[PDB]
Amino acid sequence: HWGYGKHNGPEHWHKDFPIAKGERQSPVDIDTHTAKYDPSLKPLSVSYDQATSLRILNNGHAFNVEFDDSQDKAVLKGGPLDGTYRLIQFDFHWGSLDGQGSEHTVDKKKYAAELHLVHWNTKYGDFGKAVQQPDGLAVLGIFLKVGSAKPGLQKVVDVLDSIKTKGKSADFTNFDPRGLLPESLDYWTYPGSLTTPPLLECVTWIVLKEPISVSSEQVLKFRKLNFNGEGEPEELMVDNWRPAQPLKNRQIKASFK
Ligand SMILES: [Zn+2]
Repeated sequence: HWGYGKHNGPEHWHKDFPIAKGERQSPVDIDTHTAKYDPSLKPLSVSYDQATSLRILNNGHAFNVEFDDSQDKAVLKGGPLDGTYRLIQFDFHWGSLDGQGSEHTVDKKKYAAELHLVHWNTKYGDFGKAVQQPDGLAVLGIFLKVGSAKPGLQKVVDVLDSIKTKGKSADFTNFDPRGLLPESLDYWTYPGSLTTPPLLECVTWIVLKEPISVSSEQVLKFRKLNFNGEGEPEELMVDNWRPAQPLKNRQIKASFK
């Protein structure tokens, strides 16, 4: 099955998922000089006050924090979006070394990691119907750099010891994802895909310009997770990023002058 190694990683994925070589694949390099300010962008609204997390899972690729999305709670709207999109999960991608780890890049610069807050368009009723639609998802992407600690990340870091291997999961309630957001909501936006198989082309990407800082100790704990399941040879969970894909016929729009 797919992964991030030599024989099953991103260069192989097109075999089982031919959309890998599609017209609106993610991530991409954000050329900041080529991105155009768009004054028609409405203000971005991130309303996470009533977010309710359910659990955290190691899926053998990364860890997912999954939210109860049964009520109208944790909504992203505005900016490039029409209508309302509801938070269902967040996930990270990171490196073996601080010099790499992010999926999107900014003028070719790789950040130490990247966080994705995944939301579905409530016009489509649930996540599974939404991913069948070209406007079904909005992913808020946030870069992480190594420096000062992020206090609001520490609850995630501490729970990782309990989900070390593939297939392990834990309850994970009352996690507030507002504690993972930088000060500025300045962003770039473009139409793209999920960055893991099945690579579906359903996503409006909204990538924040301002990174959050996390400490070296916090990201070292991410690197202690395992790809393998319990009782197979230990392969550390690192470098679970897909590299930048061709931009094709797309334009990246900036929300800021
Ligand atoms: Zn992701």
